[PDB]
Amino acid sequence: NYQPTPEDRFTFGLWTVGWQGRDPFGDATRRALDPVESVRRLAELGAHGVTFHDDDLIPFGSSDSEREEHVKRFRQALDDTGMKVPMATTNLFTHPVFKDGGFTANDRDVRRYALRKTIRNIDLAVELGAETYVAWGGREGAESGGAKDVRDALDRMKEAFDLLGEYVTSQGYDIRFAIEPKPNEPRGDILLPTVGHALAFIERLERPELYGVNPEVGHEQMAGLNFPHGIAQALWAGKLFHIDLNGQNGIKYDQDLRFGAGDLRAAFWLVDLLESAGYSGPRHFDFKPPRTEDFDGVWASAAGCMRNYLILKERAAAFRADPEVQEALRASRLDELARPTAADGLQALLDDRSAFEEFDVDAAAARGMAFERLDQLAMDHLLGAR
Amino acid sequence: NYQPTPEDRFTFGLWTVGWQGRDPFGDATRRALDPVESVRRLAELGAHGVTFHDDDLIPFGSSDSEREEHVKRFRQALDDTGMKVPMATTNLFTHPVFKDGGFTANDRDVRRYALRKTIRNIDLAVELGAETYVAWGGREGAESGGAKDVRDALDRMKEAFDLLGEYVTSQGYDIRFAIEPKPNEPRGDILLPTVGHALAFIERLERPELYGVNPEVGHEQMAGLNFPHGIAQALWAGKLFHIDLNGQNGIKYDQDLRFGAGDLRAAFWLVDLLESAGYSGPRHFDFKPPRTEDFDGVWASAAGCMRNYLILKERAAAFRADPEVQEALRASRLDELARPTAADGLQALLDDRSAFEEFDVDAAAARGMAFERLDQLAMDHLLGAR
Amino acid sequence: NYQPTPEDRFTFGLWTVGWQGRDPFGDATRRALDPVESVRRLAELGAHGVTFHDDDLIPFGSSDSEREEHVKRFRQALDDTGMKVPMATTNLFTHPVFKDGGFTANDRDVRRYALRKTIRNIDLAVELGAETYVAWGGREGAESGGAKDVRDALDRMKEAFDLLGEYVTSQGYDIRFAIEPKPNEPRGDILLPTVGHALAFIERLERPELYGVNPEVGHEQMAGLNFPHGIAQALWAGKLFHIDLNGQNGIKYDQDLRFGAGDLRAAFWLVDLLESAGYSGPRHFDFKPPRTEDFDGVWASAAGCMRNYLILKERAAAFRADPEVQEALRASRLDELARPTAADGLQALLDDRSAFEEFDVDAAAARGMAFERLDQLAMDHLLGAR
Amino acid sequence: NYQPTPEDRFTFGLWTVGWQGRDPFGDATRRALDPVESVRRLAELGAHGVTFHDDDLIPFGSSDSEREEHVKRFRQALDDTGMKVPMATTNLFTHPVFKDGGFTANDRDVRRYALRKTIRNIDLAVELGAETYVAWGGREGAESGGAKDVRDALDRMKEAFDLLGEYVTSQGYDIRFAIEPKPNEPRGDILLPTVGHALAFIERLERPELYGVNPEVGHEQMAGLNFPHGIAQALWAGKLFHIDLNGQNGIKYDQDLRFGAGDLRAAFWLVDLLESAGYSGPRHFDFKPPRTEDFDGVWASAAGCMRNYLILKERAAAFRADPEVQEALRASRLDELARPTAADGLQALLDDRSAFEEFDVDAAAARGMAFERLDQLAMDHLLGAR
Ligand SMILES: OC[C@H]1O[C@@H](O)[C@H](O)[C@@H](O)[C@@H]1O
Ligand SMILES: OC[C@H]1O[C@@H](O)[C@H](O)[C@@H](O)[C@@H]1O
Ligand SMILES: OC[C@H]1O[C@@H](O)[C@H](O)[C@@H](O)[C@@H]1O
Ligand SMILES: OC[C@H]1O[C@@H](O)[C@H](O)[C@@H](O)[C@@H]1O
Ligand SMILES: [Mg+2]
Ligand SMILES: [Mg+2]
Ligand SMILES: [Mg+2]
Ligand SMILES: [Mg+2]
Ligand SMILES: [Mn+2]
Ligand SMILES: [Mn+2]
Ligand SMILES: [Mn+2]
Ligand SMILES: [Mn+2]
Repeated sequence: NYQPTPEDRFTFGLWTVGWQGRDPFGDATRRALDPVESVRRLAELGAHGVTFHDDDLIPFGSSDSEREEHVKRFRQALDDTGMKVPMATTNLFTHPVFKDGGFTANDRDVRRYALRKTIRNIDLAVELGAETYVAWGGREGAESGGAKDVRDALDRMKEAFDLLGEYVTSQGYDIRFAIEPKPNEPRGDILLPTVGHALAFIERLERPELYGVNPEVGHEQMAGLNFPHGIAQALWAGKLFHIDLNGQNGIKYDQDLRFGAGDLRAAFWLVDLLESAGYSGPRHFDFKPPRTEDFDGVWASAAGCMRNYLILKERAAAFRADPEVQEALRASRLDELARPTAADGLQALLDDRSAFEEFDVDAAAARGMAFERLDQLAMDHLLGAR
Repeated sequence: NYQPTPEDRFTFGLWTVGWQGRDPFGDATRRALDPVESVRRLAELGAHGVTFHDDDLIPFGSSDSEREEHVKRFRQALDDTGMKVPMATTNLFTHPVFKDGGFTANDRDVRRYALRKTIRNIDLAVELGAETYVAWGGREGAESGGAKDVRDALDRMKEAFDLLGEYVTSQGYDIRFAIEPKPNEPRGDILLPTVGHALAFIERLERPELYGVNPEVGHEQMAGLNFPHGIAQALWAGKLFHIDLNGQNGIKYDQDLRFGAGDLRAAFWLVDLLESAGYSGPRHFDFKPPRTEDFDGVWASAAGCMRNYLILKERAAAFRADPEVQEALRASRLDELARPTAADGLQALLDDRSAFEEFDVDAAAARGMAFERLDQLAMDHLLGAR
Repeated sequence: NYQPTPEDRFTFGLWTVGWQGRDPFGDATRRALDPVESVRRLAELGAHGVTFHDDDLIPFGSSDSEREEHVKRFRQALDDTGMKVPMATTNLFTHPVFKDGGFTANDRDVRRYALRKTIRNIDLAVELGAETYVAWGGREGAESGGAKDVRDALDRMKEAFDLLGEYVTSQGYDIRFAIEPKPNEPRGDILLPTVGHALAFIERLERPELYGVNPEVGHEQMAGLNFPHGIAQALWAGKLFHIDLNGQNGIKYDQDLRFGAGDLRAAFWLVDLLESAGYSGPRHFDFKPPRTEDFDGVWASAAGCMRNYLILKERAAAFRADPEVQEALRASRLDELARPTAADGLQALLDDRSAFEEFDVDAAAARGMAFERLDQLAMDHLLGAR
Repeated sequence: NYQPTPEDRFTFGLWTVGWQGRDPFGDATRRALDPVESVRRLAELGAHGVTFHDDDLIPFGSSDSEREEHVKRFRQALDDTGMKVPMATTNLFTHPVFKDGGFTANDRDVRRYALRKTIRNIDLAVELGAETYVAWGGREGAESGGAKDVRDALDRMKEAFDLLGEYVTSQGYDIRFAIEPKPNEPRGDILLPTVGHALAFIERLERPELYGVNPEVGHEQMAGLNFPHGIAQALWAGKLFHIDLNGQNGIKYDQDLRFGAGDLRAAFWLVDLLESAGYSGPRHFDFKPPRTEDFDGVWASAAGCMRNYLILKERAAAFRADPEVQEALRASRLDELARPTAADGLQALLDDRSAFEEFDVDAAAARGMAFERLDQLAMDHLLGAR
């Protein structure tokens, strides 16, 4: 039952199953994973491919020699499995040099360094087949109000992403960028804290068509926002280039639970949206097997990410396919929602007396929305109780 | 001390000092205010002007006759005081007809009604001198996931705001629009939940130059976001057409405390930003005197809004003017933040070996940001302890 | 399927299905319900009984005459249905007189009034069969720090509940009290904000055995707390006298969605706990049919409360009954958790060298908890995917 | 100005100024501190003393030999400075062995190990002068609902703290225990998540008089609770044995900013309470100099903790001492709050017709609380604007 296959486009970061378990209050509980072993174990679980930070694949400060061997091993692992690399990203957060950010560090030389580090990995990403290069500004932010002039920092961020856009256009690369928003942690407040903020920022960039969002379930939920809604806005904008899936129990530290845990109902409405909107990008899991687990639990947890998506996909598909649900949708006027409000135009609307002077407001007010019955149908389907 | 004057551009909604105290669990504790009395009492407190929902000024369902007398009284009150009306807005939330929204109700006739109601008040707003017409989609949203197709709802919202833009362009009006974001309440999740989401949405509108944001201190804080940061992003985008000021104690129901209460430090960093960025629009207070107060407390609470802004303005101005602070700002490299990261261009950056190959990363990493000393200087100033 | 029967002990407040839909930003969308009609419609849905605030049953300021007719009608409705009244409570929040609280108002005469109002309804509750009298201090609190001396207010609250305890002991009543915690709303912060705070407070009361908690799913979740955990602590303390069930989507205004909505997984772990711990009190639904609904949706929403509990009860029972789950429970050492840590006593523990000097820490550290596999089994069961 | 002296009873954990800056997404930015250097630098800043986890002072797995030298060096540093050690605690969270908790690990041998580790450090704490031994159950909890039977875990926690109580009674030690609550992180939900929960739990212990709370500003605020209120409840209960001070910006990861940052107004109301209630225990700072800082910033940040307390203490003292404030307090009936509600007893209250039958409810309802004017006086004082 619910066995993932490569056509489900499930991908995992190297840093996910590879997470060693060091948290703010704790030492590592698992040994470091050879990226080659992760490629194989993930392929045996049915995954479509893998993603990486530069520093996951090539340890920081590697010689050109050692860099080459690390890439070669990895490429060989991709060969014998067919594993794809749809996305890659830069580690602009771990090293002490980035303690005040990468692209928006107050120190200018750190900003130039960040760009060179990113540009080097773009090349590697493009060679491996990456279609999206993700930017997560984990360190772009502040704990205190005087430490960052946010308008100047937005200048520096626009200038960085404008340079990366100019670079990929000069190389004729096909790769596109996706900003991964996060509201906070490890900075007190992170710039571009939500999907909305990243989407707005992209529109001031020089080549906005090159940039989209990589939203993460848990990150929007850390601001208490509705992740299915934010995704619909990203899709509405045409900017859902990529997506990070995982679990989060409300507003607290970034948990990165396996997808399906955390807000289960939101997970259902999310899968329902991706599937019914025809999202065709990677279903990427940016999660962490809890440090309570050993390696067996790491792989069970990763298997759980895909299984929960597949179960949810089946419940949503049956929900939409149900005639009582289709009848409930009309009863709640979801079909009227898709109708243009005034396709007769402004002037016709201004003269329409049934739109104001003769609008029976109390009759329209007394029409129940029948939202609760529709939602119990969704609940019944989610729980298999139909 | 700290006495507000009209040049401080402090404005209040009729619905603020006029709030009667009915909350979800409680009946009203104060009698309804005559809008004329509010105009006068606010002018006697030093306010610049007032704002209104249509339904604050003209009770719902008024005859053309009674509408005229309500407007005439109001206009006379503005005459004898000089009170301005910089902003007006539509009540698309109180009446039962809007229980599923205005511009994005599933019922199409309610959507057309909402537009006619808005368009009627636009005319009145323009006649009274309003420069901004605010849209707050309080009812645009859902409590459950199946009740609203968010992409279709975004279609309906874009079509509504496109029609309002077409209307004001046809009348040659000067007024501009400002979306007032709110993440939730009274809907479980409200569309365009934050400043970011509203800014992004505006860029898909047909005449984006006509639309900006009216951010509210408390609303961004209900998503746990940094209001001074979101404001800097709005200013960076050129979209801070208007601003709502008040207090909020973290993530919970919309409190609308008087400005200064709630997150005091955020209030300081906010005033510091508006003043140093040269914001020149209204300092509008969308707050509610707590229902524990009588009319004396209503007016003391409103006076508190302006007083706290003025005290904070003086502390921030002294903070910036302090030489130790200017020295602390350089010590934290805030001046380096304003410098272009790579004004020598992409190619020069690619060949700069001091940007990567010869970048001493450990030396840059060991340079402390001196952020804590700068913040204690800000704290010392805020508390008058210098 | 999943049809509730009186033996399921489902109860509803009069104020739940009877909620008219007035919220902070909105007028009522439904007409007021005759309490008699609610008793009948709820009995036809399979409910065990009803609960009430005094002011739900007898309108405020009723003559002794009119009070009598309202009680008589109600008692007749209970007769022809067999509906029980397991719990009643006082409205110490709606009337303007309680704007600063009931038992902890700063005004002493309001405090004495609150007690008389409560004591009058205790009598009525006891006559109707109530076993629990619930106290919700909705108005006990403050928006600002100087407005309430919290230690003095705790004195006044202890003195109130001590008087109610002295009253029920003098009348020889069997009824017991249950404090219903809420962290905020409509006050900025409410005293005894969580289950923990109420449990602690009870231990300083004069007859602690008379007092327990009435925890509400949504209220603990408004503080971001784990409701199943808090319930286990209440059960552990022997104080789960009663329970309020409903849905809440994280930290925001009190939503009071129907049980099952909001945090579905928490709902599952809750039902799993009540059932496996043998809770035998009322399954009380303190929810609100969203104001988008008409009367048909009110009753569908109420039916949804019971249906979701019953579905969840079946999933949890099957989860516990599953041999793979019982094997997973042992694999995660849940059975070792029930074992006394040192039943050999302090001295034996002090001399046990396998407890410290010869404890192989790295071997114990390398034993995975197998928590993820256990949780996917729970997920599989919840979703019917076994 | 505002220079701390030992009589201010300011203490710091070794792990605070000693925090190296490793966070979930980042490597350390500062070198490890010699505990001896920290004792001296803190004494030069005016601190009263220091606190430690066992593993801060003696590195894990130290020989009896090396343990002795580490303790000897430390004791010598305390000698030449006069620095006190008022509190010590056990590290039951860092080592991988504690990944599922200490006292409530599912593995029984880990639970016995935890107790032996705690008991060993109790001895050392008592020898150094510690009056409070703090328990922080950082790892007591779960990420998923099936992983922890919370009632069994409460059994194991009561049995652990009962054994520690039996141990200190057998040795005739004077030291008392203080539970340090935290709602979450690093576990998804931590047992005894708030002050309320810990206070309640203490009352089921065998010798409750030996146990109090060590509340942390930021931890209650991570549940969105009012820290000054929770402290008043702890004081009301007689259980404020100790207190952790720091800053937190709302509901998010545990920030541990320096005291004064985060919720400044709450900091003011906190100092106002500790001082006016006559708290005489340590003012302990459990904070972390942000990893952006070098060693100069570490010490400036620590100096900021004490300075902000001292500034706030002066503002609160002047607030209380102000005659307009004392007049405002009476105007808001804070003096009536301290009066017994019904010292005439139950029967007199039952017969008092001015308490119900002849209570003019509308007159009492129309008396404003004058809370806003009182709060602006507090604000004016806090900002030095009087
Ligand atoms: O940089 C991209 C990735 O970095 C990871 O370390 C973080 O956990 C993710 O939030 C992000 O997707
Ligand atoms: O519609 C504009 C205004 O409506 C008011 O009722 C709400 O309180 C505000 O959020 C908003 O500024
Ligand atoms: O007073 C008891 C009840 O009052 C109701 O109005 C509130 O909604 C509930 O929180 C509470 O259970
Ligand atoms: O164990 C006591 C201390 O441990 C520290 O590591 C944590 O940061 C604190 O929350 C706690 O006060
Ligand atoms: Mg991510
Ligand atoms: Mg507003
Ligand atoms: Mg309730
Ligand atoms: Mg602590
Ligand atoms: Mn994450
Ligand atoms: Mn608001
Ligand atoms: Mn509720
Ligand atoms: Mn902390």
